[PDB]
Amino acid sequence: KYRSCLPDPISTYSPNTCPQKKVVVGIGEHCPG
Amino acid sequence: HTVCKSKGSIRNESWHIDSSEPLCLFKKNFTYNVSADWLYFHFYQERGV
Ligand SMILES: *[C@@H]1O[C@H](CO)[C@@H](O[C@@H]2O[C@H](CO)[C@@H](O)[C@H](O)[C@H]2NC(C)=O)[C@H](O)[C@H]1NC(C)=O
Ligand SMILES: *[C@@H]1O[C@H](CO)[C@@H](O)[C@H](O)[C@H]1NC(C)=O
Repeated sequence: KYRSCLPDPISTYSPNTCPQKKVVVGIGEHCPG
Repeated sequence: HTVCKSKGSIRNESWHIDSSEPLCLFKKNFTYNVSADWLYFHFYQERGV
C-alpha cells in the first residue's frame, strides 16, 4: 500500500504516524532493517 | 496454485519461475504412510529456530 516520516524516521516529530517503528534486536535474530 | 497429477488439470502447476538454482537452506525428502486417513503437523519457531 502507498504512504510522512518527516524529516527522517530517526528524528521524526510524530513517531506514531511514521510506519517505520523502532524496535530492538532479540536473541538469535538480526537487524530487521 | 497446484494441479492434480493423478487425473489431470486444464491449467499447469506454476508457483515458481526461478530458472536457476536459488539459495536453499534445507532440502530433504520424507516418506509418509500412504494408507492413512488423517495427518497431523506442528510448525512453530523460537529464537530464530
Ligand atoms: C524428492 O522427491 C522428488 C520426487 O521424486 C524429487 O523430484 C525429482 O527430481 C528429479 C531430479 O533429481 C527429476 O528428474 C524428477 O522429475 C523429480 N520428480 C518430480 C515428481 O518432480 C526430488 O529430487 C527429491 N529430492 C531429494 C532431495 O531427493
Ligand atoms: C499405514 O497405516 C495402516 C493403517 O492405518 C497400517 O496397517 C500400516 O501398517 C501402516 N503402514 C506402515 C508402513 O506402518
